[PDB]
Amino acid sequence: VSVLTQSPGTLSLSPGERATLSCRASQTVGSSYLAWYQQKPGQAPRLLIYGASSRATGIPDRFSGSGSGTDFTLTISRLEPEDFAVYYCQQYEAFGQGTKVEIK
Amino acid sequence: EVQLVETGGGLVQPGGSLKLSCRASGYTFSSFAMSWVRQAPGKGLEWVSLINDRGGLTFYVDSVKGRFTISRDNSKNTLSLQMHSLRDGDTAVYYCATGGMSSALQSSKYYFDFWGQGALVTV
Amino acid sequence: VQLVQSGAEVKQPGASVKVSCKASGYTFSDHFMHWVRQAPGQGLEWMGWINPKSGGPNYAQKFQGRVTMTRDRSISTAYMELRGLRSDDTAIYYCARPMHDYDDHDWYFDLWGRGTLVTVSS
Amino acid sequence: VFLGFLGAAGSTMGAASMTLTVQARNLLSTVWGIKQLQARVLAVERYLRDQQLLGIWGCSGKLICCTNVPWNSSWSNRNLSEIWDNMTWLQWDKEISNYTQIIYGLLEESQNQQEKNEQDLLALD
Amino acid sequence: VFLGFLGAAGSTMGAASMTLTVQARNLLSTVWGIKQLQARVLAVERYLRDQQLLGIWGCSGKLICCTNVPWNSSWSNRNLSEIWDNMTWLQWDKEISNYTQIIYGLLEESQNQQEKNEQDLLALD
Amino acid sequence: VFLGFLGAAGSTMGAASMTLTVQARNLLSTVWGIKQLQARVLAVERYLRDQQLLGIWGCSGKLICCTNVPWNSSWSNRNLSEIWDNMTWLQWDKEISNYTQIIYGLLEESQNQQEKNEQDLLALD
Amino acid sequence: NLWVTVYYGVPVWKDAETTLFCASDAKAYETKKHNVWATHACVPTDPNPQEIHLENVTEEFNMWKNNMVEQMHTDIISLWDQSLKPCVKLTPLCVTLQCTNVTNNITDDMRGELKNCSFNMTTELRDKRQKVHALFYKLDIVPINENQNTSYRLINCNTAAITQACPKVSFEPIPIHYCAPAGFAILKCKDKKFNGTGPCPSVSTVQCTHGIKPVVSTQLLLNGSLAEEEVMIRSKDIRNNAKNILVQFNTPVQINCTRPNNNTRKSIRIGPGQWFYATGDIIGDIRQAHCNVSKATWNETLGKVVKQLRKHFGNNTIIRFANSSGGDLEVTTHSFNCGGEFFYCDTSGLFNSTWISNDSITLPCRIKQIINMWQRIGQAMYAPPIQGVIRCVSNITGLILTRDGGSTDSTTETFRPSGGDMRDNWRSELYKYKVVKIEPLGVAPTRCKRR
Ligand SMILES: *[C@@H]1O[C@H](CO)[C@@H](O[C@@H]2O[C@H](CO)[C@@H](O[C@@H]3O[C@H](CO)[C@@H](O)[C@H](O[C@H]4O[C@H](CO)[C@@H](O)[C@H](O)[C@@H]4O)[C@@H]3O)[C@H](O)[C@H]2NC(C)=O)[C@H](O)[C@H]1NC(C)=O
Ligand SMILES: *[C@@H]1O[C@H](CO)[C@@H](O[C@@H]2O[C@H](CO)[C@@H](O)[C@H](O)[C@H]2NC(C)=O)[C@H](O)[C@H]1NC(C)=O
Ligand SMILES: *[C@@H]1O[C@H](CO)[C@@H](O[C@@H]2O[C@H](CO)[C@@H](O)[C@H](O)[C@H]2NC(C)=O)[C@H](O)[C@H]1NC(C)=O
Ligand SMILES: *[C@@H]1O[C@H](CO)[C@@H](O[C@@H]2O[C@H](CO)[C@@H](O)[C@H](O)[C@H]2NC(C)=O)[C@H](O)[C@H]1NC(C)=O
Ligand SMILES: *[C@@H]1O[C@H](CO)[C@@H](O[C@@H]2O[C@H](CO)[C@@H](O)[C@H](O)[C@H]2NC(C)=O)[C@H](O)[C@H]1NC(C)=O
Ligand SMILES: *[C@@H]1O[C@H](CO)[C@@H](O)[C@H](O)[C@H]1NC(C)=O
Ligand SMILES: *[C@@H]1O[C@H](CO)[C@@H](O)[C@H](O)[C@H]1NC(C)=O
Ligand SMILES: *[C@@H]1O[C@H](CO)[C@@H](O)[C@H](O)[C@H]1NC(C)=O
Ligand SMILES: *[C@@H]1O[C@H](CO)[C@@H](O)[C@H](O)[C@H]1NC(C)=O
Ligand SMILES: *[C@@H]1O[C@H](CO)[C@@H](O)[C@H](O)[C@H]1NC(C)=O
Ligand SMILES: *[C@@H]1O[C@H](CO)[C@@H](O)[C@H](O)[C@H]1NC(C)=O
Ligand SMILES: *[C@@H]1O[C@H](CO)[C@@H](O)[C@H](O)[C@H]1NC(C)=O
Ligand SMILES: *[C@@H]1O[C@H](CO)[C@@H](O)[C@H](O)[C@H]1NC(C)=O
Ligand SMILES: *[C@@H]1O[C@H](CO)[C@@H](O)[C@H](O)[C@H]1NC(C)=O
Ligand SMILES: *[C@@H]1O[C@H](CO)[C@@H](O)[C@H](O)[C@H]1NC(C)=O
Ligand SMILES: *[C@@H]1O[C@H](CO)[C@@H](O)[C@H](O)[C@H]1NC(C)=O
Ligand SMILES: *[C@@H]1O[C@H](CO)[C@@H](O)[C@H](O)[C@H]1NC(C)=O
Ligand SMILES: *[C@@H]1O[C@H](CO)[C@@H](O)[C@H](O)[C@H]1NC(C)=O
Ligand SMILES: *[C@@H]1O[C@H](CO)[C@@H](O)[C@H](O)[C@H]1NC(C)=O
Repeated sequence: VSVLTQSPGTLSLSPGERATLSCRASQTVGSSYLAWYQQKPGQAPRLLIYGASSRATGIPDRFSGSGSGTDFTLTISRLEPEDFAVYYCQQYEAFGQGTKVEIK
Repeated sequence: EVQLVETGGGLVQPGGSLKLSCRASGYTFSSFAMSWVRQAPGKGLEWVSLINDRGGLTFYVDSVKGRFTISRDNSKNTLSLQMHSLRDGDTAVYYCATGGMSSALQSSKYYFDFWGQGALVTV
Repeated sequence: VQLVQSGAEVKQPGASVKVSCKASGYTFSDHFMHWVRQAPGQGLEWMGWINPKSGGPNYAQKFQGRVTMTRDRSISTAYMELRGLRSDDTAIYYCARPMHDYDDHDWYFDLWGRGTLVTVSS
Repeated sequence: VFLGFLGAAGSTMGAASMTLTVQARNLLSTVWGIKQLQARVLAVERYLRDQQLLGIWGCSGKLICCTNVPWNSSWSNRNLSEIWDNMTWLQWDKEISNYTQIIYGLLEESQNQQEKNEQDLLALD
Repeated sequence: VFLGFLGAAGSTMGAASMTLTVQARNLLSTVWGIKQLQARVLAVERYLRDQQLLGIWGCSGKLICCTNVPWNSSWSNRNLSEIWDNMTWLQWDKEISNYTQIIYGLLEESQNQQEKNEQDLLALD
Repeated sequence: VFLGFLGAAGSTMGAASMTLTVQARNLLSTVWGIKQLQARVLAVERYLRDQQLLGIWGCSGKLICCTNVPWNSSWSNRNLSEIWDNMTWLQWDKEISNYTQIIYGLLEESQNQQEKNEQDLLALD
Repeated sequence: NLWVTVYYGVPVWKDAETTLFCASDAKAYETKKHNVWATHACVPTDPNPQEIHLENVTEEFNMWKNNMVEQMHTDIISLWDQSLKPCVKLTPLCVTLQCTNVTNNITDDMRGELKNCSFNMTTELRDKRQKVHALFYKLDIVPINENQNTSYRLINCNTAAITQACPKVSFEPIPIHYCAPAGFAILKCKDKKFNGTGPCPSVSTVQCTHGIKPVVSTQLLLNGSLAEEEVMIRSKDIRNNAKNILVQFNTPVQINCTRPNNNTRKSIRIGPGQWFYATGDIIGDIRQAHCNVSKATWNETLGKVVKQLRKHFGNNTIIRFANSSGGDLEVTTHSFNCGGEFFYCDTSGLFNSTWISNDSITLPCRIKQIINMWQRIGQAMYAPPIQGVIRCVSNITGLILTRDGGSTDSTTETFRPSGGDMRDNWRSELYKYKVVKIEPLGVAPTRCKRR
């Protein structure tokens, strides 16, 4: 499968500023196949980004992403209160470890 | 590289029939129009005839329209000029030349870029 | 568009669990059905998919031999049966439908299931 | 419209060459409905093919059209009176049926594209 | 394509004779599928009939076409300003509806076949 | 008929402008029967639309047709040798695809109706 | 300086989707009274078809987005449906069946496959009834109740009604050629190493495609085309495991299939003009159906496939072949139909190999008469039994595979046979074909001016 490393393990910010979550694929060939999932505690994951850059239907524009090859990133423009969860990157059947965005 | 060699000059009697010819080497003969231009021994140049690249558009100077006939063979790389009923004003050195017109698919070529050695016709 | 799973259940080591996933709203045969594992305090973990139209399942190597996924097309329901249960199999088991994108990269799980906790204890 | 249709089929070729509009106007118009629709569509396609053949010969909108193609005596060595004052178009078609495609290929590609290229190159002058 | 369609139907005949392409471009496009196919095939046949009428008058590829047919004052004795600057084509068609076939038969067979035979015989010279 | 079809699609534009008849001749030809009838009727309608476009430009019965529309260097600033001796029609169509309608509207209504009105008014003299 | 010149008949095209019409041999139509895949909806083919080489033309092809495959799917399903509308519908046969074991001459493998079943049946007169017996296969009958009453029902009867194929209609795939209407062209990729996607530098235009036999099969492509130079591996995304991998052999593997039982056909009248054909009695010994493949030929082709897979998955990766994880009988077994009888072969012998980076096989096959074709629930058909012993020869020209996911270790790649959708069976023949629209109107600059 494709190994996905989603650094950093825990990222401590405060509301309203821009966070740049990153995922790095290792055992791949390099393409635009990635998805970003948001999983709030006690809830199932939810799709945000479907593709290297495109956005899932219904998701606000504050959630945006980009990348190509073997380096991709999620950019939350505005850390509104309903934007703190665990974020995962998916390359086919493989999933990232998970990035915690916690208030600080 | 470009060389045009005229042949068939000779001494004709008024009212005779001659067949001038021009050979070419050094370029694609089928992609250029060809012209015949005459210089009388004591006067300047005068344009006689024009034929297109394909060989189906033929133009003549007012004097020689019904008498002279231009033709070209794009497989033999030869240009020919049949001159019937040669009068006394037709004595001159004739040059086969490259140019005069062009196809719609090429740029304008309203000039003669390559000329030949020359062939004197006395009549 | 909704996937209702079965209720949470508790089992002993060595037994077999069979989670289910009823589907409503969309044509059940058009999309594949994937089963995903979220262990407590761990990342997401894909287990397998099943083609509803054929029934042909793909499993992950760790679950080869122990998991059997099936479907009943009449009631638009999918099933996943994890036999030979062990301690680490305690996890939430979601049923996910990839969406119909333009490149036919059917791995974008827009539609997840709410989950079904399987607690293995002695 | 139908009046006079084919009425010069036993007349001489010249006498029959004066009624061409009568035969040109008569060339255009459940499971039975699709069979009749297929017949009508084939009539339309056939008329279009004939008009395309006329148009690739420089003969559009023309019932009589002269060309720059010499007649070959191999095709027919008959004299003009024999053909136009002593024969019908049916007999003519019987005689030339095995030469039609040669004429149609001497009209299709040689004469028309040559002439058309020469008009383009004369329009350049 | 549809923009401007029939927009000069209340304009004078001359003003409406400057938009002919707008109306010429708008003349060409289960059991329901065969009904719509029959409608489309009839539209095609109708366009072909109109173009055939134009072609048998020496008017192919022409939206305005002059002829050698004199106007008869019996058909209409109105002056040019009345027709072209003070009437619409609908009123005109209402006026000439009972004379159309006479004009169409004076264009069909007299003028065009006469002219066409004369061009053939002049091409002989 | 099919022989040589599209065979100059990798040739230069000029070399490919000498085989136009080969591609012009290849443009005309139960529930399955109505599907195939719909395909045939759409082919007929498509040919008729193309011929109507040619006819509203003064280009009827013509495979090559010159016009009075100047070329704009904004459409393409390439030299004649580049286009006709160093490009194929496919690449050309890729280049001009976003300018085709401007040219088609400069041919549709300006050039042809202007020219046609002027021929009518010269025929008056 | 330069002026607009209009050109009609320019060799310009664009990608397009149209309704293609077949072409078939009139000859075979005279030999074939009827074939499910109608030669009547289609047209007689033209002898000496034309293929013009488009020299200097490089065209973009996409095997995985081709509407010819979808039209073929629609056409084959619809031809089947109309070939099965006139035939008799076996609704009167949905009755309780009292079934007992057949043990006249039975080998240990064939134990219980066939059952002797008695039932009450309608006759031509509406006021009288008859009791009739027929042999049925275990896969076509389901227990009515858990208790051992030995009462049985046909599997379809709960959810749907089962049509009977007409005995005269034949099932042999005959080649069909797909042709383009006027104003459309079929471009054929002549590159011998093409994987069905990307630019194709060697292109030709064809009036019609080559004859494609509608062969319905799973896990193995039969009687198809063969690769010219090397084994061809074609997947929409090879890294993705949800997309089936299509394999093309350069050399076929001959497969010999047989049902050695001498079968008989018993006519049973169920209506005024409606008949039901039944298995009758099997003359002689009863033995299981099976298929033979050459073991050396299979191993050499598998090695070639392994080499091509290594070209996509690493030079030192271990290529393991294993058998189907599960699913319906169609996908789990090599399903096919030859002679009118529908086989289902266990290909566990075929895919039983681990390939490290450095005599015949017999497949036990099973027979069925209730067939659900094309992954549809509710439109089953009853296949009438075929009288006599059937022997059957075919070429294995390719495979349909699925690569296992979730690999914990990265040194191995496991590939299991798959299938079920015939759009991936008919896309292995149409991979090199794309329909295009001719755009014959062109405008280009010239120095020529209208007078
Ligand atoms: C792959 O191709 C091979 C070779 O083409 C093909 O095997 C052939 O199948 C046909 C049709 O099943 C076989 O022909 C049958 O066998 C004999 C030989 O003549 C006859 O008994 C049969 O005719 C009976 O059935 C007909 C109805 O189908 C009736 O009309 C007729 O009256 C008879 O009752 C029939 O022709 C042929 O023998 C084989 N050939 C070989 C070499 O095996 C195979 O089926 C193809 N495979 C697949 C999976 O499609
Ligand atoms: C299936 O069982 C039936 C009984 O319904 C058998 O048919 C009978 O066979 C005997 C011979 O043993 C005949 O004498 C009887 O006349 C048959 N029954 C009837 C109603 O005619 C049949 O042999 C069995 N078939 C198999 C294959 O075992
Ligand atoms: C089929 O061959 C083509 C051409 O070699 C491959 O396309 C290359 O791979 C990817 C797409 O997978 C793209 O970057 C380019 O289109 C190609 N890259 C090049 C030429 O550098 C295609 O991947 C091959 N497919 C298979 C299944 O082997
Ligand atoms: C498939 O292979 C088997 C095993 O080799 C064949 O079975 C043999 O068939 C021959 C010829 O009829 C018999 O004499 C042998 O006794 C059989 N051997 C066994 C059962 O071990 C079978 O014929 C083959 N089937 C085909 C080619 O259809
Ligand atoms: C698949 O392969 C396995 C071995 O990988 C086969 O099982 C062995 O078969 C041999 C020869 O018959 C026996 O001596 C061994 O005892 C078997 N077991 C093992 C663990 O090797 C198996 O028969 C094959 N399956 C088929 C052909 O369906
Ligand atoms: C038939 O032939 C006769 C004499 O052969 C001639 O007078 C007459 O006009 C012809 N009629 C037609 C209709 O061709
Ligand atoms: C007439 O046809 C013959 C063959 O029958 C051919 O040899 C000859 O060249 C043709 N004549 C002309 C002038 O084309
Ligand atoms: C034309 O047709 C036949 C058929 O090919 C040919 O053999 C014959 O010579 C020709 N007939 C006439 C009357 O010229
Ligand atoms: C309508 O008529 C008025 C005056 O009668 C005129 O000014 C106007 O242009 C006409 N409009 C049209 C669309 O014909
Ligand atoms: C005009 O029509 C009348 C009949 O109304 C007819 O007598 C007359 O000859 C026609 N005039 C011309 C010039 O044709
Ligand atoms: C034209 O139509 C009618 C119907 O034949 C005719 O009687 C009438 O005289 C004409 N009408 C006009 C307004 O010229
Ligand atoms: C292909 O190109 C070569 C050189 O580029 C040329 O010689 C040849 O004529 C071309 N062929 C076609 C069919 O366009
Ligand atoms: C050429 O196109 C430009 C716009 O790109 C326009 O401004 C200009 O007038 C055009 N030239 C002519 C001669 O029509
Ligand atoms: C023509 O097509 C695209 C699509 O609009 C346009 O953006 C581009 O500038 C043009 N392409 C070329 C190669 O001229
Ligand atoms: C057939 O009908 C008889 C009575 O006619 C009944 O006793 C028997 O059970 C029926 N057999 C079945 C349903 O197999
Ligand atoms: C099987 O393959 C051989 C060898 O290529 C070939 O000659 C034969 O026609 C093929 N048979 C079938 C039924 O496709
Ligand atoms: C099958 O049975 C029929 C019935 O007569 C017989 O003719 C034929 O020889 C038998 N075939 C075999 C292979 O036993
Ligand atoms: C696959 O092979 C295994 C043994 O490895 C066997 O038990 C199983 O039944 C096979 N599955 C199918 C679907 O044939
Ligand atoms: C096939 O060759 C491979 C080589 O790795 C190996 O599995 C085995 O020796 C061969 N198997 C058979 C059954 O011939």
